[PDB]
Amino acid sequence: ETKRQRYNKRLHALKTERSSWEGSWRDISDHIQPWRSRFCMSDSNKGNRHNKALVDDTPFKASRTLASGMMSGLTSPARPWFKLAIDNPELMESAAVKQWLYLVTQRMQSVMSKSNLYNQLHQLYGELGTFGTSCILIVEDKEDVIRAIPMTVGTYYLATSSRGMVDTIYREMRKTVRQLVQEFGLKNCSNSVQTMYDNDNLEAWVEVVHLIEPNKPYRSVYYESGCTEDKLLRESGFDEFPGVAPRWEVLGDDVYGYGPGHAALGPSRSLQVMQKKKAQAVEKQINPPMNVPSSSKSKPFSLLPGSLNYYDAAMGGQQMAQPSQSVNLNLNSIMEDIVAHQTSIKETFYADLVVERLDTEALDPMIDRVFGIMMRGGHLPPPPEEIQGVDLNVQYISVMAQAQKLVGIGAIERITSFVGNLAGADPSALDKLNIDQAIDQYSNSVSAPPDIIRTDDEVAEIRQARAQQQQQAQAMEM
Repeated sequence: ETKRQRYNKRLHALKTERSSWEGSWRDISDHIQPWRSRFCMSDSNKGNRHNKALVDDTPFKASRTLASGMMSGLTSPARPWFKLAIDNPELMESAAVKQWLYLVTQRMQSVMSKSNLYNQLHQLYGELGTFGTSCILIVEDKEDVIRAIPMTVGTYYLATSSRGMVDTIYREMRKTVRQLVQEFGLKNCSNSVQTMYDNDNLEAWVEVVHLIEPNKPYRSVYYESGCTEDKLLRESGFDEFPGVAPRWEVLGDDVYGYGPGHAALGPSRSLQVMQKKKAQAVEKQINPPMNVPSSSKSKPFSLLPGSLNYYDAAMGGQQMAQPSQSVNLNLNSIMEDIVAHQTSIKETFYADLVVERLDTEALDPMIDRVFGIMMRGGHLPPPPEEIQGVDLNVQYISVMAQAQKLVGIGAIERITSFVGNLAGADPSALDKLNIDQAIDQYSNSVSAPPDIIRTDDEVAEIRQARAQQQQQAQAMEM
């Protein structure tokens, strides 16, 4: 058996496993976000996607608001959203290590700034809030160090490792011949793609399956499903898992997780039906059917505004048109339930205002993936020899491992005030200050550049010079 047969078998297994979620995903797309999921393959780039079941788009606005709020809260494009750490404090106490950490912080942040990673973080958050499971890929690039590969729900398949993390990724992408020759090279393509290229059929589509699995620890494989030739497209290897696969909530030992879209699917459908019914009722109200009586001699253009009709006064019948049906409807009752359902849908998506979960799967391997790439491209200056290839740890200033730094400041401020307050009653109270050390504690907390804080040698030298400067003149005064 060749590798291609193994890949196809695993793809089929993943497909028959994922078959059970597609109905719910399609319902979510139809009734919450009908521009996201694209299970249909040939639909690629066929832009019709008419709003099919969403008369009232309140769930759509709610999901979008949730995505924007999560972006702003956690990884807002206002620059600071993370700080980098290493798992030994004594090395951190060295000025060189601190300066290198700040340098790698600046380089990381600038590089991710130049990249389009924030766009795909936006898309990831939106689709994760909507469908409950989303993923993006990060790969090296020339015009930019880190590039972000986006995929929408339905076009990719997932599997989880024994650790519970997502480790296997399959996806189907439709690419044109020109893209194939651009990214793989002509000589790696099959006979069909080659002969289409020589015929200058650049824009013709072709199915290609892209797959990431653990073994480099992770191997990448591309191949053309349509061209049954056993030759591969491209195989490579990854050191850290490139996939960013956050799941709102997982029941357990599952590969996809239900999200707020699942909870709001039902109420969305109920609200759509209620809106349709109310619209029908109002149409009945404002354009009722007309029962024009006989003996009115009503020519077709007799009910036109401004027209004057002349009727016999002898016939005492009701010479005046009347509505066809008696409707004494009240909109207050139905509108109450409509507003209640709207509010429930908004509160389902936190529109009035798991979040920490994105730290460990939506940010932890994203930073780890971008970590080695820039290092592979030497985008970071070499680290001090106190550390050797250490897989560095991340602190998320937005919400993670951040408050105690501020809390430590509060403890320091009260302690410094304590020594400060009795400084006005006893100078000897300042003896217990450890000033030379008090700067280090506050520094590590406020997240300031380490070049602000002078090293131990620098302080000693100036103090040594100061004492020598004072002693020399005082000795002559002696």
